[PDB]
Amino acid sequence: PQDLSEALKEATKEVHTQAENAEFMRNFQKGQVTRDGFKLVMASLYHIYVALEEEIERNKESPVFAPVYFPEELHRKAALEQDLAFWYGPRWQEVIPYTPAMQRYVKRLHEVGRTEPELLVAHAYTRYLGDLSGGQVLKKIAQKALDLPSSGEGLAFFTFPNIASATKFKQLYRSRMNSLEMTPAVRQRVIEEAKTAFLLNIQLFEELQELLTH
Ligand SMILES: C=CC1=C(C)/C(=C/c2[nH]c(/C=C3N=C(/C=C4\NC(=O)C(C)=C4C=C)C(C)=C\3CCC(=O)O)c(CCC(=O)O)c2C)NC1=O
Repeated sequence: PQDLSEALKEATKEVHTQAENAEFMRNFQKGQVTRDGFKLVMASLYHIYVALEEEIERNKESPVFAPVYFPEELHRKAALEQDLAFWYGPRWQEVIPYTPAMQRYVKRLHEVGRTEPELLVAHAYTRYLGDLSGGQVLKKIAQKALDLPSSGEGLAFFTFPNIASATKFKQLYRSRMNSLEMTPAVRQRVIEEAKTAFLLNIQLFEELQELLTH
């Protein structure tokens, strides 16, 4: 559907729904999340965002990504470092898990950023705007399900400090993404990569649930 954002929304409708219906995610949404479950999602995000930001930095000047380069408004690496220090302690870096599901997500991010940068937009869009859009709801759900201590740390990931209005930001981001010049072949691959992004998350949810039970 003409605008890239709309074509993405239509093509990923099924996989997006499946991501929401995935047991671990479905449960998180229903308020059924444990401290162990929550810590794993946080470790996962840390790995994903380290990888994504590394590739964004490498391709920030390229006309195939520049329009969507918003370093100050969206970077999450530092927020996640801050959160992990609280969830895993001062030695979090050497104690956080790094499972195969997380590894294959990181792997794809690096493949894209290194050889197919024109597809990096698909991951940035789905990861950043998805996290930005549902951050406030999952934050609250976690607050009452986790029963955190009043130490003012651990949930910075859910707050984008340099974005005053999420609604106006997403509008600017969408406009910038729709502004990208793409040949027919390029576009179809970006759409396919968007599906890939949702599928990597769905596989991650499956593994996290598996680790919790077993
Ligand atoms: C390409 C990126 C991408 C996909 C496919 C993803 C899907 C996705 N992320 C979600 C939220 C979420 N799911 C968890 C986390 C998990 N969720 C993850 O995508 C990852 C990688 C973890 C880590 C194990 C958290 C913390 C949120 C809220 C994200 C936020 O608002 O900061 C849910 C519901 C969000 C809502 O009520 O708030 C879905 C279906 N979101 C996206 O941004």
